[PDB]
Amino acid sequence: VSTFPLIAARPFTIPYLTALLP
Amino acid sequence: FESPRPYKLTHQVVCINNINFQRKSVVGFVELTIFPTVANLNRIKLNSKQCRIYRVRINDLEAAFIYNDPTLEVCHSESKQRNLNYFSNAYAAAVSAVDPDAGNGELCIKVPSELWKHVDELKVLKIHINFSLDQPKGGLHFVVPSVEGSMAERGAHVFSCGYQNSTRFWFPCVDSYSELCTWKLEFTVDAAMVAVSNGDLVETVYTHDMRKKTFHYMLTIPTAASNISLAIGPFEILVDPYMHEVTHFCLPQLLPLLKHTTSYLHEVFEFYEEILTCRYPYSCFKTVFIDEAYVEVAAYASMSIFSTNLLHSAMIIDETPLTRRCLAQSLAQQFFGCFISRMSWSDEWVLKGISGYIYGLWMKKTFGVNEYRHWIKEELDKIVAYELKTGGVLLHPIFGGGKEKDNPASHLHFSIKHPHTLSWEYYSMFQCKAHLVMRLIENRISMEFMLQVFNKLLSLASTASSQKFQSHMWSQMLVSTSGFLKSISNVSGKDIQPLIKQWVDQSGVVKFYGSFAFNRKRNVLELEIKQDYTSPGTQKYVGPLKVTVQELDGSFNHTLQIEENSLKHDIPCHSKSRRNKKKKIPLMNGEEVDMDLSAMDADSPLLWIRIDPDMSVLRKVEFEQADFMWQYQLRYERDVVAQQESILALEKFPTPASRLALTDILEQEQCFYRVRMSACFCLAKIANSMVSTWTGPPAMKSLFTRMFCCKSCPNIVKTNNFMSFQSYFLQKTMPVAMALLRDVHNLCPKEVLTFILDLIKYNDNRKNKFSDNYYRAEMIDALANSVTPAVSVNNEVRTLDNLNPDVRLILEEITRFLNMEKLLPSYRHTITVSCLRAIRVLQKNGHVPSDPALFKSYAEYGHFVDIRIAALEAVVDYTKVDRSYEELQWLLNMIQNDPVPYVRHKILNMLTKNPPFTKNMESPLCNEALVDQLWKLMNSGTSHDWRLRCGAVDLYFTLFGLSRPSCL
Repeated sequence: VSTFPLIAARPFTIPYLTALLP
Repeated sequence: FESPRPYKLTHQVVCINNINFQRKSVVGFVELTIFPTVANLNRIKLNSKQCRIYRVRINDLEAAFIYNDPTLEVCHSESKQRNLNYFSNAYAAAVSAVDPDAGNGELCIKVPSELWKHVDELKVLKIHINFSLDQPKGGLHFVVPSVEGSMAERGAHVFSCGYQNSTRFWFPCVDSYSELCTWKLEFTVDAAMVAVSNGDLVETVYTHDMRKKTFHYMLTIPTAASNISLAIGPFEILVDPYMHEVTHFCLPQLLPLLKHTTSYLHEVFEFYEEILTCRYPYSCFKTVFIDEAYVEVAAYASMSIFSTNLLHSAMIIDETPLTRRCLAQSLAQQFFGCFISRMSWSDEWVLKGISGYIYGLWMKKTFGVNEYRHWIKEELDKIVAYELKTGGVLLHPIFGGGKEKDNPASHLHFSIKHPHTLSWEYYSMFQCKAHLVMRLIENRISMEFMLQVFNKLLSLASTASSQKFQSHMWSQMLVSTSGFLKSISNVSGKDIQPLIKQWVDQSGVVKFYGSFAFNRKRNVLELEIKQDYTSPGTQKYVGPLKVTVQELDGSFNHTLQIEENSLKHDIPCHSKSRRNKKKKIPLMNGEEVDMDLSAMDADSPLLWIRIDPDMSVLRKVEFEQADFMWQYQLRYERDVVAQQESILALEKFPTPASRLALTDILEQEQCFYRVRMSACFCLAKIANSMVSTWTGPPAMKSLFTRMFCCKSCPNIVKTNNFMSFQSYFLQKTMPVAMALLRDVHNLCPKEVLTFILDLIKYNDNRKNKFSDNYYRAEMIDALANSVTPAVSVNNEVRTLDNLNPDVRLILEEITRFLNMEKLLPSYRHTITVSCLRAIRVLQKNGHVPSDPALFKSYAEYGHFVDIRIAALEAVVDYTKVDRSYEELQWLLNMIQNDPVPYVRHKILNMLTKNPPFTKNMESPLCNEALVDQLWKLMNSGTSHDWRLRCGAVDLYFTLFGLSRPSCL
């Protein structure tokens, strides 16, 4: 929790509308 | 000439009704228009899978019904012969029997004696079949956002992905290729959800006036069954403005991206009819984008249906090739998935030949004739690498007919009559050899004659199309290998049947020991070099060709070759190039300007060896020159081919600092992009050879100095360094090779480390209009190429130092970018992908411990493909080196169980490229039960698609190929 607390994965419903959105 | 297939066919009608999103099924009736060939044609066979028929009928007569699935397992489930060879042969014979290209049975409705006497009277019938696709478990796709309440209405789509003959898996037909028919197609659609298939919008108003709509697509143009596919749900954009009928379909909130994406298409159609001298031989062209692909390319009749990864919406520069690159394939194969058509699987190669070659011709006259040649070199890279991994990629006309084999290329599996035996490695290299054999047909025959041939092809085809069905006189659109060859020789009869029997019919790559000798080294013998070759395992002996040599400032000397290859040969000699302080430039190549006496120039009137710089013969050339000649070729040559091959040859051995000098000199001009990328990797290798010979500086910092002035750049280059795409790729590449620069004390790239961290600091605002994305990605990969294997001397894996020291800084940066792309996300989580590769390489040096649960949490369902695909590559190497049995079991269970095809494709592909459990090295004990489950997954659970069990065939190729697995 101190040095590197990476956010875990969300995984959500619709990936393409998110990852292909300027 | 003709088909050995009876019962000629004219027309067919589909009618999809009651398409479900909840129990997720489809019902429909088909009708077929048949002219039978001979009487007693009783057990009429069609073919499909995963199709519960509801009823069959011929003219209000439900006749008989036969329904087998030998595409499933062995007739005994415990046939203990659990090796390759029996399974390969048995499966080959099995699915050959599944094919109706013989008297066979999958759907043999028997004709009753009433209707048999009608056959004796009239061989004209109609066939009406009610049937229902279930949840499609290997034929179709119901892409569903996991909401199911309301967004199942707006947010889902439905289509058919599949391979060549997957029309079987969608609705019952023939051996689906090579049956010329025409179709009327009835589509029960939502009023919003638009369905797109072949043919034309022939009958649609607000249809049936009740709650929904219903579409009539009629394809009048006579085609075959493996072109038909229906994508249901997207949104219309005509992206017409230049050619008025170009039709595009994409999911909502994706639309203006097409407004950038789709254009340049008009230029492509302009190019293709500059080739073919026709029009786009159709009504319209239809294009569907989709979040999935069984295959990224996929191209059907008047319609290409492929992924929503290729939008490249106006700011995303690195898909400047790729998008229209793949669009090129989705037009060219279109035409030859249109009209020219294989008479058998063993007849195809001309198809993919001419299609891929045509879009190679596109790649000439669209961008980068030097990148065109670069692309050809990568083709040879793929082909040489694969047929030295494996056996040949052969283009049969020849059968093993009569239960015969005749297969030296059965190094794994069957090929002769069948698509569905092959690997994607094999099928890819099939297409690659297709490109290069059409280049050989350039090499014997005029491009103008190629235009002549193809125009004659399409003239005869388009003539033979679009008529009243000339009875018995119609199959001219099967334009396969033999008559095509005949038409070639009719245009110009040359000795191209030797070209066939060399390259079409001897699948062998040819290395070359053309051994450099040096006559006129003030020698009595004059300018001589010996020809040599022998290297079996996979060899081939090609004789009579020629040889291309550059003199000092003089003739491109070209010299014949022979078979019986213990040969010595001469050169059409240069002049006495003497007093060359005075002979400064006697015309090297045009008005090129160069002077060096730096080489061994007492008696060296030679400059460069070459065999066939236009890359005729499939080659892997091995020889030796003076290193001066290689470096001076890198001072200039008019071939990217020559430049990167001297890049490789000087990546092997040398380290003078003059090498470094000429490398950097090569990097700073207008020469070529990717030349400079491999030149960076040259500097990487050679400065890694500078441990005791650190003569030059800490390299390449001076290259960022002397090449990059923002505002004269007072010691650090920062800002806005784009719109000049030489510099774009070059800045994208160089710090990776800088992160390679290591000299053996602790390999110590500390200056480079801190420098790259500073590069990551100084990134730009929206002054760069270009989405500063991949630059981040490869700076991250440079950090991934800061491979430090040797910190943990004894046990330092386990939070001990909070492991130290620069590794932690790299961890800080990658942690930042992972959470930024969790927040920003910029374009496909491409940064996240490079990060995941970096984190695995950190596990491969034992700094963050070898634990998969991160990557496991990125192999999950609801992420992007590319994330998921890189996580699977990672966890595959995890199960390679680490011996995790359990996650392997998980992996195979997910190979069984997930909806996405392309992950199964790539799991099995790079699982086989990067295997654990490697054959005859069996420490992790596959013999226990893993062979059992693997044999099961070859048999069971894999009738979804062909290529999944083709990959399982590849698994048993690699893991314990040609034998018992040492179980019993």
